[PDB]
Amino acid sequence: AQKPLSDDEKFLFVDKNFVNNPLAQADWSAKKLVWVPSEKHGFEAASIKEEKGDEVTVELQENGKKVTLSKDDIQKMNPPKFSKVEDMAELTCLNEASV
Amino acid sequence: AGKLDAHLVLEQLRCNGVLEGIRICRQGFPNRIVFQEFRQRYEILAANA
Amino acid sequence: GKFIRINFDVTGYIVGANIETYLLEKSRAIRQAKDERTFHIFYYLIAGA
Amino acid sequence: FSEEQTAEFKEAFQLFDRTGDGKILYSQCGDVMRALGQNPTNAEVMKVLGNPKSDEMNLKTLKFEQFLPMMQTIAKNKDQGCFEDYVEGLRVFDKEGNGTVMGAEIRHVLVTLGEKMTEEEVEQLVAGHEDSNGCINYEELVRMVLSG
Amino acid sequence: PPHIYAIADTAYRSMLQDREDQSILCTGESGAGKTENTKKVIQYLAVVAS
Repeated sequence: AQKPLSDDEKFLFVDKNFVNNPLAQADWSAKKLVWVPSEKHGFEAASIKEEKGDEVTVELQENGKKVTLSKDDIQKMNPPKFSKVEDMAELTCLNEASV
Repeated sequence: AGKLDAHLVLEQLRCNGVLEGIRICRQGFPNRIVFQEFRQRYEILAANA
Repeated sequence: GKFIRINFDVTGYIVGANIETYLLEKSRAIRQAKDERTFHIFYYLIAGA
Repeated sequence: FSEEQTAEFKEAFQLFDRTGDGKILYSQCGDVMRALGQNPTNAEVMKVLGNPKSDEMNLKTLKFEQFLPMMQTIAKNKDQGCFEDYVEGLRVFDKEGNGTVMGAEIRHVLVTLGEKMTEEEVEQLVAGHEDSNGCINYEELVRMVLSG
Repeated sequence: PPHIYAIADTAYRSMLQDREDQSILCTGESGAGKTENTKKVIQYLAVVAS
C-alpha cells in the first residue's frame, strides 16, 4: 500500500505494490518444498515425495521430474514473504541456497 | 552483463565467509553499549525507573 | 594496491587526503602477455600526442 | 495592536518588497512575522495561509491590510518553548553529562527531526559557539537564540 | 535501501559519533569491482562532508 516507483527507483527499490495473491500463499501446502542440487542452477526448487530414513524422494517443482536424494542434500526453502530481501540476516532460513 | 554463473557465485560466498559472517549477526549480540551512555541516551524513555 | 586516507576536522569536514600505493607490477612496462596491454598512459600518449 | 505599533508594522512590511507593488509573496509572510519579533512555527504560518502549494507560494502576494489580520491571529497563541524544556531536550545529546554537545551532533538533529532546517541554516546558527573541540554549550546557545 | 552511498554515510557518521576512525575494505576476487565502489565512497564523501 505504498507510493509508486519511477522506472529508475526500481533499480534500488523493491516493487511491493501488488495484490495479495494467495497462489503462493496457498501453494505453501506443498510444504515439502525444498532446495536441492543442480549442475546448472546450483540449487533448484522441488518438493518432498517420501521421507525414507537417511534418504528422501522428491519431485522437481520445475521439470516435474521425480528423483530421490539423501535426507541431507535438501535445503529448507524460505517463505514467499522473503522474496528479494534487503538483509539476508532476516530470512528465517540461512542456506548456501537461499542466500 | 546480465549473465550470472550460479556456482561461480556460490563458491565466492563460500571462500569469503558470508554465511558464517551472518550467523553471528543472528547468533550473537553485535551491538554493545556501556552502562553510562545507556542510562544516558535512553533515560528519557523511563523517567521514573 | 591502494589505500586512500581522508582527514576530517572536529566539525566533521574534509581537510586532507593521503594515498599509500603498493605493489606496482611495473614489470609489464616492458613485456605484456597475450591479449593484455601496458599502462594506459602509454597508448594514450602514442595517440593523444 | 496599538496603532503606535501597527503604524510601525507597516514600516516593516513595506521594508520587504524587492520590486514595488507593495506585496509580500505568500512565502515572505513567515520572515516578516519573525522580523516583527514573531516565532510562528512552520505550521502556524501555513494554517493562516490556507495551506497553499510551493508553486503558488511563490506567485501569491500580500498587502498589509490583509497581512495585519494574520500578524495578530498568530501574535495571540496557546504556548511557547522555554529554557526549562527547550534545553531539557538538547541535554539528551550530551554524550557524557559534560554540559556540552558536539557541534556536529547538534548540527544533525536540527536537520533531521521535526521542522527540518538546512545545512546552511544550522551552520549560521551554531557557527562560532563550537570550542577548540568543536563543542557547543546548549544552555547558552539556547539563551542566544532566545534572549536574542 | 542497501547502496554504497549508504556504507559511506554509515561510517562517516559512526566516526563523528563514537569518535573512532574507520575503514571501508573492498574485498572480492579480481574484477569484482573493488575499485569502482571506492571511487563512489570518495564521490559521496566529497559532497556530503565537504
